[PDB]
Amino acid sequence: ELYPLTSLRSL
Amino acid sequence: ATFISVQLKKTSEVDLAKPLVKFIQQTYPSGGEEQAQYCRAAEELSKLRRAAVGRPLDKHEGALETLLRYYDQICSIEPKFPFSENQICLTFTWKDAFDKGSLFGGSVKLALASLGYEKSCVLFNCAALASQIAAEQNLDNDEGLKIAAKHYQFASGAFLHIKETVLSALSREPTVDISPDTVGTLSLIMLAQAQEVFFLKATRDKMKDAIIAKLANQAADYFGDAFKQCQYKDTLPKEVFPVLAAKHCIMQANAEYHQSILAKQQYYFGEEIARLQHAAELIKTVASRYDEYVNVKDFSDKINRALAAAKKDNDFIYHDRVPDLKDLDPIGKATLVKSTPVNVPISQKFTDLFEKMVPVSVQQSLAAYNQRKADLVNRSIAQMREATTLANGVLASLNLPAAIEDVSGDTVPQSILTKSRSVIEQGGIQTVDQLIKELPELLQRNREILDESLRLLDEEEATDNDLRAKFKERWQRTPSNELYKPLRAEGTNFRTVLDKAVQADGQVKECYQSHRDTIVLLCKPEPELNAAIPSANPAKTMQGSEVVNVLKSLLSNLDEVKKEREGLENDLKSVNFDMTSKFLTALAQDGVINEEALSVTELDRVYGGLTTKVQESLKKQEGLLKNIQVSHQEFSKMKQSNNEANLREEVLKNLATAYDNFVELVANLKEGTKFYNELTEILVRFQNKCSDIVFAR
Repeated sequence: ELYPLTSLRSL
Repeated sequence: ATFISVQLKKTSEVDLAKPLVKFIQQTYPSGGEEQAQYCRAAEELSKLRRAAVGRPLDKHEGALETLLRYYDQICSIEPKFPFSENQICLTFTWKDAFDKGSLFGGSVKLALASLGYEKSCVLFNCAALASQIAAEQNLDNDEGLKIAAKHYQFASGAFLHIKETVLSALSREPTVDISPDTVGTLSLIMLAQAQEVFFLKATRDKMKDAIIAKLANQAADYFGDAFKQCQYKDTLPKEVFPVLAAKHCIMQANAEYHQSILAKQQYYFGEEIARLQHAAELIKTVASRYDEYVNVKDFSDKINRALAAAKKDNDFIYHDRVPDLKDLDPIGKATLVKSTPVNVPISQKFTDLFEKMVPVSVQQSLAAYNQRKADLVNRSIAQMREATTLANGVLASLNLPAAIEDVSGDTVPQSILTKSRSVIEQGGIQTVDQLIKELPELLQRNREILDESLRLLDEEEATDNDLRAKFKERWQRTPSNELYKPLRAEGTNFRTVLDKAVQADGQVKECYQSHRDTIVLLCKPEPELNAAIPSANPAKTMQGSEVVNVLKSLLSNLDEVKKEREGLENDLKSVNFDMTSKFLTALAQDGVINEEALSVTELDRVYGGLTTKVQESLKKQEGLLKNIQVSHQEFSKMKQSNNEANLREEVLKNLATAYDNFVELVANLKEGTKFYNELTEILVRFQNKCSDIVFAR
């Protein structure tokens, strides 16, 4: 994972 | 004339509306319709509880239906808002009905955080009110009988559903009034009194003495069992006990008086007298010990009249012997009565205000389906990219497909030329340079917002602290500090997201400047680029060698494989199955939803076609790569190594490595861009959550 789209989409 | 009834339980009023509204909104799109009718109804639910429970006052099927309306709504709501997931602080408070506990007080309360308690009390109140409407009926009249018989049976049944419900629902020790034993005795009292009524109907309609005796006997059985249940547990109001005793006796005496007319009809004169004598006794005793609670005169006069006449007729005429009671055959029993099952809706004209709201049993199932879909789809994407990355890298490290399109060492191998024109079309180096340039600016734009926001909170807090300092009295509200910690914790979170993004920017910058110069080469016009590639003499027997055509067809097929991964990833992404209905079904037909196994099978019908191919892609790659490196290593043993074509060699491999990097960088760059753009979205909302909370406070 490069940019944290995980952290991003959950918020 | 006096029937037992039960008094309602008292509750304190609570705010239903607003602890529900908190969930309602935190679950749906704020400001939309799927929330419009859900706040309008929750307030109308709070209203309804008020009219149902807020005053022990009204006393007819006006106020009963309201209570039944309320029970039905309170039951319809449990499979929504997570009650069974204790976090809602809706705490319901009821008082004992009887002023009873298992200690010598004068009242006791119990407040509990459970809808199960709430519903047990409402039903008890439905039953009690019904008992009161029944005890008021004019029993000389047919609507009177009909309504008493229906309400008592209703009450009996409501009390019994409580007996079978309380312990599993309420997770505590209940007040005495709603305990299984109490509510089991109340149920039987109501059943008894329902028989009493059917006996009174049969009497009024002048039915056969055979029938009437048996109905009365049955009532007597019912009151007896209730009396017994009362004998070693004093948990009901003090008047219940004597009244059950008298009604038991009166019922026995009624049974005997009817059975005695039947015997007279069959010319058993001794029997008639024996049964009359037993009735006189029961009534004599009742009159003297339970006067307070009964009037038994007419009955007693009628018994005595029958007895004197029967004894006259016997003593003079018939001369029949009077048996002892023990030798008399049992009078039979006939019940005409049942506990009414409780099955919502128990109210007339019922409509579920929140019918539209989706069961929590589905939300959790629907959200947890996603996290298995995601895990399956991303997983598969990642495998495929990880594979294409690895193949392209291996190909580069062996100068393929360049080496075999390399007729002399004179021109630009077709593949390199294709990749070049491909780079130039996508904008060339300017498109990577412009995205590098704007990246620090999207970073900075997001920092600005996070900071402008938290500074709002800081400024407002500085002055709130000063107002508390200088106007102690005049200024007292919970300090800003406490109100703000929720937002501030989102704050330090966002900060962490930013720190990871910067590090990510770090990787892209270092890669970008580590690969710039070669990319710039690749983007030059065809001859300019040809001039910059070193020339070589070809190893000329590369005419139509078998190792060449083998490699060629193998590359055509490795190509095939990787161009197919693009359309796989797109079908993996462009489809989905709405699962709500499948859950809705499994809930209606079966008991609960088990999504675990229900999703695994649907994820297989939906994605199996593609997950199969994704695996068949990897193994086909592994296959193709194993016997490409062995086919290469042999190819190289045919084309010698000197300085002039080693030079051509590296430039070529490095131009292919350059193509991969340009393509990868564009993709990392656009991902950074999209991320920083979605993040601005999230942060603008946060900026507004901050200003709204400073404008209210």
